Amino acid sequence: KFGTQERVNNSNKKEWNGMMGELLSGQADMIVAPLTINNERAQYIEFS
Amino acid sequence: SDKFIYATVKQSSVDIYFRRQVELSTMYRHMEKHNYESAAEAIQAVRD
Amino acid sequence: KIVNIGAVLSTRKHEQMFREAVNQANKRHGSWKIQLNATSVTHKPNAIQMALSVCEDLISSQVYAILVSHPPTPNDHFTPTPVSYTAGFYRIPVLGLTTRMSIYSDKSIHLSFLRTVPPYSHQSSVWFEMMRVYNWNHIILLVSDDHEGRAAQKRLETLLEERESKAEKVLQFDPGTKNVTALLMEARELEARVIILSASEDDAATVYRAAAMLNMTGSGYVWLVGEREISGNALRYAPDGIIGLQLINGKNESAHISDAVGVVAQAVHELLEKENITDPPRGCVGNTNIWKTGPLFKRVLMSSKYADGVTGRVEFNEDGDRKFANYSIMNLQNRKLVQVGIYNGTHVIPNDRKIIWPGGETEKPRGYQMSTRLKIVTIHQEPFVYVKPTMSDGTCKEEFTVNGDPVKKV
Amino acid sequence: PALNIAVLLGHSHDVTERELRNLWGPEQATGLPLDVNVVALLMNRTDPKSLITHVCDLMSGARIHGLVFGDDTDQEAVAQMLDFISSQTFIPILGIHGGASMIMADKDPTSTFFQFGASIQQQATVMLKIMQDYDWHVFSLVTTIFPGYRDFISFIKTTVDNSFVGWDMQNVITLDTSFEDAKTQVQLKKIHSSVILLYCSKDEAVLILSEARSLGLTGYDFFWIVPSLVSGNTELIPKEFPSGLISVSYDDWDYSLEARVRDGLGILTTAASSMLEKFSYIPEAKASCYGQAEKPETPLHTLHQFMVNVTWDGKDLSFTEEGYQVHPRLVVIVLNKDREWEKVGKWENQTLSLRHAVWPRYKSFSDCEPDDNHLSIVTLEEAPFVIVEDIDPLTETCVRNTVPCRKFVKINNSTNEGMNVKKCCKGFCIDILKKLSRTVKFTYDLYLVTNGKHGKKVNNVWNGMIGEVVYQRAVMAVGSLTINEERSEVVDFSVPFVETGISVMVSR
Amino acid sequence: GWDMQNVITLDTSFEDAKTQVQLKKIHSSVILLYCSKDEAVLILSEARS
Ligand SMILES: *[C@@H]1O[C@H](CO)[C@@H](O[C@@H]2O[C@H](CO)[C@@H](O)[C@H](O)[C@H]2NC(C)=O)[C@H](O)[C@H]1NC(C)=O
Ligand SMILES: *[C@@H]1O[C@H](CO)[C@@H](O[C@@H]2O[C@H](CO)[C@@H](O)[C@H](O)[C@H]2NC(C)=O)[C@H](O)[C@H]1NC(C)=O
Ligand SMILES: *[C@@H]1O[C@H](CO)[C@@H](O[C@@H]2O[C@H](CO)[C@@H](O)[C@H](O)[C@H]2NC(C)=O)[C@H](O)[C@H]1NC(C)=O
Ligand SMILES: *[C@@H]1O[C@H](CO)[C@@H](O[C@@H]2O[C@H](CO)[C@@H](O)[C@H](O)[C@H]2NC(C)=O)[C@H](O)[C@H]1NC(C)=O
Ligand SMILES: *[C@@H]1O[C@H](CO)[C@@H](O[C@@H]2O[C@H](CO)[C@@H](O)[C@H](O)[C@H]2NC(C)=O)[C@H](O)[C@H]1NC(C)=O
Ligand SMILES: *[C@@H]1O[C@H](CO)[C@@H](O[C@@H]2O[C@H](CO)[C@@H](O)[C@H](O)[C@H]2NC(C)=O)[C@H](O)[C@H]1NC(C)=O
Ligand SMILES: *[C@@H]1O[C@H](CO)[C@@H](O[C@@H]2O[C@H](CO)[C@@H](O)[C@H](O)[C@H]2NC(C)=O)[C@H](O)[C@H]1NC(C)=O
Ligand SMILES: *[C@@H]1O[C@H](CO)[C@@H](O[C@@H]2O[C@H](CO)[C@@H](O)[C@H](O)[C@H]2NC(C)=O)[C@H](O)[C@H]1NC(C)=O
Ligand SMILES: *[C@@H]1O[C@H](CO)[C@@H](O)[C@H](O)[C@H]1NC(C)=O
Ligand SMILES: *[C@@H]1O[C@H](CO)[C@@H](O)[C@H](O)[C@H]1NC(C)=O
Ligand SMILES: *[C@@H]1O[C@H](CO)[C@@H](O)[C@H](O)[C@H]1NC(C)=O
Ligand SMILES: *[C@@H]1O[C@H](CO)[C@@H](O)[C@H](O)[C@H]1NC(C)=O
Ligand SMILES: *[C@@H]1O[C@H](CO)[C@@H](O)[C@H](O)[C@H]1NC(C)=O
Repeated sequence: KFGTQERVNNSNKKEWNGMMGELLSGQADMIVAPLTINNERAQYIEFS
Repeated sequence: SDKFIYATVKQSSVDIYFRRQVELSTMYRHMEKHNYESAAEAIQAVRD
Repeated sequence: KIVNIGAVLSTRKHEQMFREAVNQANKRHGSWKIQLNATSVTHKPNAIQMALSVCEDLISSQVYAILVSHPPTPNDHFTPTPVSYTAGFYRIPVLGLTTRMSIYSDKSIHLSFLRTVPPYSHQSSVWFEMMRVYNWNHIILLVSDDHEGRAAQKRLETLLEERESKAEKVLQFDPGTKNVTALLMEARELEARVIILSASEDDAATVYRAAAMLNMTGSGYVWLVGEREISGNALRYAPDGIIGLQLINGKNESAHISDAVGVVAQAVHELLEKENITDPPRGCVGNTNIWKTGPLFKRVLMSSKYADGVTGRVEFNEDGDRKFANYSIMNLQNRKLVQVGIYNGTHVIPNDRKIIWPGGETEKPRGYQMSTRLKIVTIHQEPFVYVKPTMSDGTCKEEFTVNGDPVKKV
Repeated sequence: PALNIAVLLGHSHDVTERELRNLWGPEQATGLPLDVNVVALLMNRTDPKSLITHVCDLMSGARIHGLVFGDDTDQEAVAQMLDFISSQTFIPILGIHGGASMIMADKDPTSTFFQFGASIQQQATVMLKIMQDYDWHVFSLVTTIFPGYRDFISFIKTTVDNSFVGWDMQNVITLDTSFEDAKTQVQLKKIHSSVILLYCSKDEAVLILSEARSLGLTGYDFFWIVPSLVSGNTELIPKEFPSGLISVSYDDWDYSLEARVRDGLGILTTAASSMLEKFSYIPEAKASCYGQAEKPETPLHTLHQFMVNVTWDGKDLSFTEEGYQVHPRLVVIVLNKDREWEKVGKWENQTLSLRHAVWPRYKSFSDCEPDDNHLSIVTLEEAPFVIVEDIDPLTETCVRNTVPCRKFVKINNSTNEGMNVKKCCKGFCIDILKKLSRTVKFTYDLYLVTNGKHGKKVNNVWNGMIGEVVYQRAVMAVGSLTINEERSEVVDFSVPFVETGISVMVSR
Repeated sequence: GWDMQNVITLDTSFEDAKTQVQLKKIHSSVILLYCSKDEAVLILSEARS
């Protein structure tokens, strides 16, 4: 999965998956992939 | 329509873009059930 | 006319000196209008014994405020908790002498509990001041899962909010855990090199031992800890170069007793000038009604500033805790602790002593070490990132483009 | 194995000891491996010395393995005292009513003390659910220096950060003191028409609401949400409390004290049954409070970890680590025009059900300006113009370019009553209505019609849009309403915006 | 092509419930005021607050 803010059914918490989940959780530090920039993704991470 | 089915990769940038658009919601409810796991599977499906 | 003040003290000589201080305060203010009668009781091993004795002796004596201190026994497991409940039943204000536990800082549990010493939670403020002096931005928190760790973490985060900065990670461990290696392994891969620890003595000793066995005490690492981490067994295993805090008169009893009795006498004198003053209830049994002017006495105490206090300018904040105390930043050198400066209410001033950072170097270490091993994540996209299985040799076969240049593979 | 439970009540309640003993006589094998011998006791009042002596006597004599405490007064301190007793006796103590039902922030880690109440976090969650259901996304936060405000603000910020609803939080105001003196009017004057979450004490709420009314912050479009702290005693209500003051509290009307005691006894019995199934035998209680026993006093097995998974006959009365009920019986009440607390909605099983689907306008005071810009609009579902669709499964609220609309749907034709389901209405006419609202600056409560169909005069009585408009049940009828001679005679019409005649549809 | 948002009359006192929501109704960047100096001071003070 590329990454999308999805509502987990339990406790109703927003969570990012894919590269977003890897990067935001500290498992990854930089994403070199065909990642499309948009308003939602720029709120939490920074794009060059 | 049922005969014409168009889809995209589940949990990707285009899904977010279609979900946010105000006039584009009507097709989104149709495409959310037909989303594929990755681009390769969609390419294979459209090939055959 | 006579105003009674109750005291629960550790030793008989402490009670005698408290009575002498009461007499001195009465002489200073003047006994012509009101005479301060002081009653005292020694601690007991059982908490239920305290709960019974406070009603049988202090409440039945119609006291206005109760001064509570820790017992001579080194045990410090919430000893003043019973009194703070019983006098909290009638909203009778309680002045804490040397109780640094921050569970009493929450007025929702303890309705009326004042203290002349700041709790362990306020120590974070001191560290924040260091943030402004040595220019440290990325830090690692090692708070515990009890109320103290949570309170310290919350206070530190609140103080960092105004700077629009946050700690890199907030590691949490259960109290009294023999193994903590996982947290230090997780912290090692992080870039922040400033470690802030606040726990019990045993947990601090365990963390220090783990860090010593995990190469966390080398050059480039700085440790900031509270008093509990540099007192007792935690001092034995403390790594060299650790910076700890100690209050000037934290363990002192006489100075705190004198200052507390002075401030309570001033508050009583100020309060009795008001109208329709209500006497405290007499005896726990047969009287379930709260004190009518008890909250008013609480605000009077919280709004009273002692002029010349021995421990310092006695002042209480909105949380009912001591404000603007003298903190002595005290550093471990050659398995010995020496003062490297003094911290006043708001700012940090150093001294002629030279700070020895962990690892033996004297130069001030940088806040973080730049990590040059970037963890790269990639998604399988055919036009951009071809992925191919490898052979048994660990690498896949090299190819060439139409121009003959080799293709680079990772 | 015989399990002894002591149940302490006060003389204020009419329940007698014999009734308390007969409460645990259902005789359907409530405890499969053990039998329960309930002992009851009544006390005058609550005070430290007598309470401690009574608890120690009950532990020493009756050898109770648990304790159910029911308080009659409103003294919060008793609750803390109870916790302390647990920390010194290891006997599970349950708070039932009164002061013992008041929730505390942090319990002692070694104290096995639980309460029948709702924490501040649950109250904030219920407030957020109320605001989301009525689509009051824009709101402010007014707090004081009262204890328990920092964690409340932190939880509110965490919830607003992690919710898909917009939740346009304007600002946070913390009035430390000098409410009427200075430094506070400037902060209170910058709040516009929105919902106010007020957190303080009752006597403090007195002054806060008085100053808010003095500043004109209590209009029809201002909704005040407050926790149980300022609600306090339901019997007494301050005169300055504005009508429409929505509050959340632990219910005291439907949930009687008898049910409270029965639920507490059932919780203790099921915890004992689970422990007997898992462990070997119920440990004997401590010999006495006094004597200074030389021991860690730490039991090998306790009931603290067995109360997390509790399931009584019909309800799920499980508890959390901090001791809060997982599914508290929370009720949302309002101060109606009669100056009395009236129950409106309920919150159980993480499901919030409200009696009023649409929030009725409440006259805050006798001198309040009359409602003029708020309108009730009828609208009928027409495929090109008005599309009605269910609530969005993702956001649990109406999506963009749609407006809320309550449809009066019955359970079936058999029953003569129904409920208003809040669906989302969109389309051409909905967009026109939104544009009219954006131009004329008026608010609307659009609701579907269920009486007629586009209007027809039968028995000299109009139904549908014409009937609703003529009978003063609505101010306008936005939809696919065709202009007609009789309709224009009965009610006034606006300028047509689309040419709609009659035509014939034929198969090609 | 002016943009006249509204006309507000402060008939009653300047510190009661009225004249506050009316003042809050102002969203334009320019305000045309007309009164005498004594109540002008009060109106400007309320607007500043
Ligand atoms: C003034 O203080 C003295 C000293 O504590 C009080 O005398 C004690 O009173 C209690 C309660 O009756 C007794 O249990 C103690 O034995 C007394 N101490 C001595 C040394 O006799 C006295 O009661 C106080 N007076 C008032 C009016 O509060
Ligand atoms: C605490 O737990 C950790 C993790 O389980 C232990 O770390 C292991 O240490 C051994 C050698 O001492 C290594 O071979 C393992 O690879 C380590 N585990 C991991 C996951 O890396 C640690 O030994 C434990 N502490 C004690 C005192 O036993
Ligand atoms: C901690 O650091 C010390 C010294 O930097 C390490 O000790 C050396 O480790 C290397 C690699 O294992 C050995 O080749 C040397 O012989 C060791 N020297 C001595 C004097 O012991 C130690 O291995 C490090 N420990 C960890 C867990 O990283
Ligand atoms: C607690 O602090 C007080 C005040 O500093 C100490 O009392 C002083 O003791 C010295 C030496 O005996 C005297 O010269 C001072 O005059 C005393 N001051 C006062 C105000 O009495 C006391 O010794 C300290 N206690 C401990 C245990 O260190
Ligand atoms: C330690 O605390 C004492 C309080 O006893 C401080 O002494 C006061 O310092 C201020 C500032 O110069 C003076 O105005 C007061 O007259 C001093 N005495 C008292 C009784 O307040 C002392 O400065 C503190 N040490 C520091 C800040 O390093
Ligand atoms: C704590 O110490 C700092 C450093 O000495 C004090 O800050 C100085 O205060 C003096 C007196 O007003 C000023 O002239 C200096 O300009 C201040 N310097 C700085 C860097 O702030 C501070 O006042 C002390 N606080 C207390 C409560 O004594
Ligand atoms: C809570 O208790 C219930 C009832 O005892 C447990 O439900 C049973 O769990 C066992 C073991 O997992 C299953 O074999 C049964 O089939 C379950 N019964 C039913 C009706 O579902 C439940 O697992 C317990 N939960 C926890 C977390 O302990
Ligand atoms: C308690 O709440 C849960 C969660 O809402 C309920 O489980 C739902 O039950 C309905 C009715 O059958 C289903 O349509 C949902 O799919 C269920 N959701 C989940 C997550 O399980 C449960 O029924 C409630 N228990 C009651 C009301 O007794
Ligand atoms: C609910 O969430 C859990 C955790 O992500 C997941 O394993 C499960 O499949 C989800 N179930 C549904 C119905 O979404
Ligand atoms: C008691 O005194 C206070 C302080 O002056 C005053 O506000 C209050 O009204 C008085 N109450 C009575 C009953 O006289
Ligand atoms: C309190 O209860 C006791 C019984 O234990 C009774 O003797 C006494 O009269 C009661 N007090 C009052 C004021 O009724
Ligand atoms: C619905 O109920 C009414 C009476 O309430 C009845 O006249 C009508 O025939 C019913 N419609 C059905 C059964 O379709
Ligand atoms: C429920 O509604 C259906 C459809 O209108 C009807 O056929 C049925 O009789 C109703 N059930 C009753 C009236 O009990």
